[PDB]
Amino acid sequence: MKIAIINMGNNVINFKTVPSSETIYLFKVISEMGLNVDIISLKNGVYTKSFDEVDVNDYDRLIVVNSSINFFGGKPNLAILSAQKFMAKYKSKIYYLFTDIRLPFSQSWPNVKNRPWAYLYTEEELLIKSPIKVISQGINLDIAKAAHKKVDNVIEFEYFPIEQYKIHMNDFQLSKPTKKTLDVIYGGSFRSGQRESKMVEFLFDTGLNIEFFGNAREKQFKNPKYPWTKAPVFTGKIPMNMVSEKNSQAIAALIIGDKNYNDNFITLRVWETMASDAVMLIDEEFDTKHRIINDARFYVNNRAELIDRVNELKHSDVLRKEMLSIQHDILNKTRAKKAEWQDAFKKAIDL
Repeated sequence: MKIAIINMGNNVINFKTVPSSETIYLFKVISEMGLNVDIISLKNGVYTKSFDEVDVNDYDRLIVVNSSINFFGGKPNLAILSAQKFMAKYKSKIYYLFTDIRLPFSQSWPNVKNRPWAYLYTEEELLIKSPIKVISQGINLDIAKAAHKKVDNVIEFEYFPIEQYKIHMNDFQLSKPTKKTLDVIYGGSFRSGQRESKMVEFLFDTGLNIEFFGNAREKQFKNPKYPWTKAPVFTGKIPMNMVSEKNSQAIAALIIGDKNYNDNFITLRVWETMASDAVMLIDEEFDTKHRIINDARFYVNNRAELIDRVNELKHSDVLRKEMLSIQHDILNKTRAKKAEWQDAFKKAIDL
């Protein structure tokens, strides 16, 4: 049984970009599952083979990682174009890994014909006619179906917790008790709107020692509806593999609500935080049914509650350890069902 996996809109060669890294890690976890799989991209390399040099029909299953398919500066994007040509030459069912609400499968032909360079491609060459099965990271399938309502060749839907691939990895490890230098830590990037609102709510004017790492600066929060006086310390981007170690420096780490995930998608960040040495506090709206941790003490609804919970954690090293052993126990128990997770995955791709 031969399996092929590709990314539909980004080049894949090594760990120089986030999407190339994700595709390679997915490839690794699939292999550690005992399956024979190849990554197919624009060129040969340590982890890949070239589109030009393979017969897409030698593979029994073709897995496709979701991505956006816009053409930057109005120019041709080989990654997208080449991937869709490959998918178009495939004559069996295609498996679409849907890990982000914003990246639903989409035909690129309708947008190509209107470009001045349309003569470089034909409809038979780009239009993907094979049936498509969406493998949803999100547990709500109605939402998955609503996002792919514009493409009818997408006929199947199934939920699979894809984002657990990092904790099931062979060389994965949990954090160890770390010297604390922060009360609260949060990672992310700025964006106006409700996001600015949520961030100002939980991380500004708290009186606590909060650090904010990622693509965000004090000068970007300007909405007059979300006024603030004291801001957290912004430290900018970190190395790709430093999330857990970064969180381990704080008593608590926060996960904030976001309509793109709420009560649907569990994210990679949730596992990165849960595995750290910091107590994971979650915005109630992100998981109202408490699917993540069935203990209300890990959930906060607003600023006052966040301050309260964190001061409780600082004044009682006993409470901190107990809550910490509870989240780790959940993670360990989840890592103990690896075989079930693997089987569930094989089943999902019809093996």
